[PDB]
Amino acid sequence: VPKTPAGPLTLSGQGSFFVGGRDVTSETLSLSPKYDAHGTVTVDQMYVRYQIPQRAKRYPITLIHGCCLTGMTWETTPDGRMGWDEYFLRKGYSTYVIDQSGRGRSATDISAINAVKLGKAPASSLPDLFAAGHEAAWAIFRFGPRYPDAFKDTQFPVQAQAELWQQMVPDWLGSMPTPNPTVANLSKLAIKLDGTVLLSHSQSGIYPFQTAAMNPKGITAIVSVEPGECPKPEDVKPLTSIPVLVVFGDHIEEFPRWAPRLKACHAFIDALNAAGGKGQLMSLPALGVHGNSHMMMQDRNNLQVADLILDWIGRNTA
Amino acid sequence: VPKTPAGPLTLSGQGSFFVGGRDVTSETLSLSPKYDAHGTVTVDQMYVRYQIPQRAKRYPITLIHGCCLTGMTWETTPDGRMGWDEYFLRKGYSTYVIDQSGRGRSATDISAINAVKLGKAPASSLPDLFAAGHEAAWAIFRFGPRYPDAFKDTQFPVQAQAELWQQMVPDWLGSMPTPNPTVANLSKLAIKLDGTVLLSHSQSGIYPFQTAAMNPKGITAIVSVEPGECPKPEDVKPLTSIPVLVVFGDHIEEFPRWAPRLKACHAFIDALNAAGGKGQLMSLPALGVHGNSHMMMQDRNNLQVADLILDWIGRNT
Repeated sequence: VPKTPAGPLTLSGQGSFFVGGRDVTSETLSLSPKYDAHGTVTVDQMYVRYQIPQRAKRYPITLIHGCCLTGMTWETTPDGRMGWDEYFLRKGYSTYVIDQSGRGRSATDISAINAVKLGKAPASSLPDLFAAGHEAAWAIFRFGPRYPDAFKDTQFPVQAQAELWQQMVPDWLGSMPTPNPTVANLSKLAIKLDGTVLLSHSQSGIYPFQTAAMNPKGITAIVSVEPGECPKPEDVKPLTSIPVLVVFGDHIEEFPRWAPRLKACHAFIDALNAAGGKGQLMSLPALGVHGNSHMMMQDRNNLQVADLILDWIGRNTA
Repeated sequence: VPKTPAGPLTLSGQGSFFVGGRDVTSETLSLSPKYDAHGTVTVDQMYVRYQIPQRAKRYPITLIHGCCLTGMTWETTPDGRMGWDEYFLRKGYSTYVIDQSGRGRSATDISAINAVKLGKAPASSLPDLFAAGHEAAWAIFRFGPRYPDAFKDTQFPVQAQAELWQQMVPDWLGSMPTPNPTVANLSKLAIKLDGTVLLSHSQSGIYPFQTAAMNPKGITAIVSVEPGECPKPEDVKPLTSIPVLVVFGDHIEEFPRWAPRLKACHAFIDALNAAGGKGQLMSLPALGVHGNSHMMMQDRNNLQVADLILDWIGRNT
């Protein structure tokens, strides 16, 4: 467990930009005369916020949030502590923190909603949208067996559950293609940067692997935190030159949502190693680190977890 | 026009948090078995990202975007130049950059959309939504007479129009009450900070004034860039102790959307001053600064404009 770094942070640079997007001509952009109903919008683009420390390490880390959340995932924790974005910067890595296509600062297309409101299209054509309620999220994140009872050993700062709920947002995943548009945008970003470590989480767990299969250029390594899906053993050949780290927390066994995902990720990692690649499945409890939730980047020992990941990145980007 | 500050930037502090929110009960959170349809969500909270320079000035600046955009408004310009967030930090001001309630990283509620999809609610229950197309935005922002023709003297980096379109997003304003939930959240933020300058734009132009009418505590000064509405002249009384700066750019008179707004804001400022307040309407062309678009924080002379505003803030704080 590292001491939290104190004092100021100096950055060589910072900024924001977007990757990708497609232009759509719509007839239903507006219900009022203040904004034209017929017009062209850009959709599917990906917001990127970058921060560059002094004398940055060769490969930036791109941080990719999962469901029901935005790039806030990686920023100050719900209880006010340093997050992984700031910690990584303090450790000398440039960071590229995205909002997935159709999430956060990355535009959606509202045309179908307005078409239904205007009586031009049926309710069945509304987009497939969802939001994770507090009670559902408690169990998905493995804070305890069922809301509102927490595991006594959880690392998540459950006293700050209200703040976690504040950062959760509706999810448009189901209304976009698969692979999600973020996947192609991550390839464009990796190529632009000429080498980045892709770090994903949960719903976006599979994204970096899909990006690498589409085009391996610029993908230095992949870190996936509790992915919803790992690649199939049959997907390893295109990945054998990209080191992979998959990280799982605690209280996995008692949740049917999660136990099979850990097992499947082992099948992937083992297949990857057998094919001549380099994969590791880091199960925190096996390292003597207990109680981590699905939101391990926000947990009370989040910097201990970050150090394990950064140590691995340093050994596999060498 | 100032030289663009060079070299690294040092942060004493940085972070993110949310203000506000309300918990609601839904029965339409999901149409799938992966997520429960019945549950509680938090909506109307406001995302806030802050950066604190060393030896920060006493009063932070809170930057509040307008329609069809997010806090990206204030970040790197579309053509890659320093934005006002970074420039203000380099000038010694702590900055708080928000996403309005129901925009960007600030959650919307999808329950009504899903209720309509499930047949539980009529289609009129759908939220009132809009997005500004490229063609519409060109005119709203006053880049030229019609898309994609630019005024010869525009300060906007029109070569980066595709990048500007990338930062534009759907707007849920019309589906929230008025005053928008952002207004009460700005009051909470101002009180938390114990004094901030509120700087708003266009759709949010009126917000700081609505905030101050709700509760003046913590509102040190107000800067409104090309507001869509200014307070009525009859409503100036509650604002007479808060210095106010309203800024307008160029090519106003040829756009019927904008000519009346400049006029109405003069009526407000004059009424405010007549009532004992302190208001200024800064028209850039009257200062010899020509060609600014509605997106003046992203224009090629954006640091010249920033310096005019910061000089005013310094004199009124």
